[PDB]
Parts: sequence; structure tokens; C-alpha cells
Amino acid sequence: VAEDIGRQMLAYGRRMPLAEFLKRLEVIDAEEVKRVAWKYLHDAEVAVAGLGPLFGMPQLINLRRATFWLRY
Amino acid sequence: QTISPYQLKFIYPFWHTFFARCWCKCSAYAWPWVWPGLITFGLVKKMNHDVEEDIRDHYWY
Ligand SMILES: CCCCCCCCCCCCCCCCCC(=O)OC[C@H](COP(=O)([O-])OCC(O)COP(=O)([O-])OC[C@@H](COC(=O)CCCCCCCCCCCCCCCCC)OC(=O)CCCCCCCCCCCCCCCCC)OC(=O)CCCCCCCCCCCCCCCCC
Repeated sequence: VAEDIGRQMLAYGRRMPLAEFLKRLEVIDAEEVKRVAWKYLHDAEVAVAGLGPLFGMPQLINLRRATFWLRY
Repeated sequence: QTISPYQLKFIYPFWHTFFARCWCKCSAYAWPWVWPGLITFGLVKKMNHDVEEDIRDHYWY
């Protein structure tokens, strides 16, 4: 609780009470998720890091062209 | 390390390194391709000479 108080105090200038979080979470539906993702994640840039037996590893351009589907 | 091609210049790097690449390529091909070419061109010219002399020797009085 103390960690949450301090973290929210620094991040927002306040502490958000539970009821507010739940009320804002409730009203999100599928179309809203499908809007935000389309806003920030569709056809975006990505960064990659890895370690180990990376002979299999995909290309950067593969991961980047993955962010959109040609179907639809 | 690799950078996404959306965050790179991609026609300036080609011209920026043009003279070096062209020097290398042309230097590599001089002796092997051109010198025999020049000799062959020579031979064609000499053949033409021989023919244009023949055609008068054989058929002109
Ligand atoms: C002489 C005959 C010669 C015939 C040659 C034909 C050549 C065509 C090749 C087809 C394309 C390759 C297919 C491979 C798919 C691989 C499987 C897979 O997982 O794909 C997922 C992928 C779906 O994407 P995703 O899974 O969501 O995620 C994608 C990634 O995020 C990101 O994507 P990615 O990075 O992974 O890359 C995926 C890539 C995969 O490919 C590769 O990685 C390699 C590259 C593919 C080959 C490229 C060379 C092909 C040359 C194309 C031109 C051919 C013209 C032939 C004309 C003949 C003339 C005599 O697929 C493509 O992008 C292919 C796009 C091109 C296909 C669409 C063409 C249809 C246009 C129709 C317009 C209407 C015209 C009507 C008029 C009639 C015209 C005849 O599937 C596709 O979209 C592939 C194409 C699906 C086919 C769609 C329907 C085709 C029918 C067209 C209409 C027919 C007209 C006939 C009527 C005639 C009237 C008289």
C-alpha cells in the first residue's frame, strides 16, 4: 500500500482510489481495444534483443512486416 | 546490429561510395577483358584489308 501511494503520488500528482480504476476499466470493450491497438501498434517500428543459439532467428524485416496482415 | 530500412537513407549511400566502387570494378576488368578485345578488333580490321585487296587483285584488270 505504501509503495502504491508513493508510486502514484510521483506518477500522477495524486493517488487514484480503487473505485475510479474499476469504473474506468469496466467501460472498455472490444472495439475500444481494437481502436487503441490500431492507433499505436499496427504498422509500427519494433526493437529486438536476443542471446544464444540464434541461427533460427527471424530477420528484423520479418518482425516488422508481421505487424500488419495482408488478409483484410 | 541492424537498423530498420524506414530509418535509413537508401539512395545517398549508393552515390556516396560511387567512385570507389567504380574504380575497383573497372580496374579489375582492364587486362582480362579489354586487351584481348583490342587484339580481336585489330584482327577484324586486318581481315577487312586483306579482303579489299583480294577483290581487286582477282577481278580488276
Ligand atoms: C502465366 C500465369 C502466371 C501466374 C503467376 C501468378 C503469380 C501470383 C502469386 C501469388 C502470390 C504469392 C502467394 C504466396 C502466399 C504464401 C502463403 C501465405 O502464408 O500467404 C499469407 C498471405 C496473407 O497475409 P497474412 O498472413 O495476413 O500476413 C502477411 C504478412 O503480414 C506480410 O506479408 P509477407 O511479407 O509475409 O508476404 C506475403 C507474400 C508471400 O509471398 C512471398 O513471400 C513471395 C512473393 C510472392 C510471389 C510474387 C510474384 C508473383 C507475381 C504476381 C503477378 C502475376 C501475374 C500473372 C498474370 C498472368 C498473365 C498471363 O504474399 C504476398 O504479398 C502476395 C501478393 C500478391 C498476390 C495477390 C495477387 C492477386 C491480385 C488480383 C487482382 C485482380 C485481378 C483480376 C484480373 C485477372 C488477372 C490475371 O496471403 C496472401 O495474401 C497471398 C496471396 C493470396 C491470394 C489472393 C487471391 C489470388 C487470386 C487473384 C485473382 C485471380 C485472377 C484470375 C482471373 C482472370 C481473369 C481473366
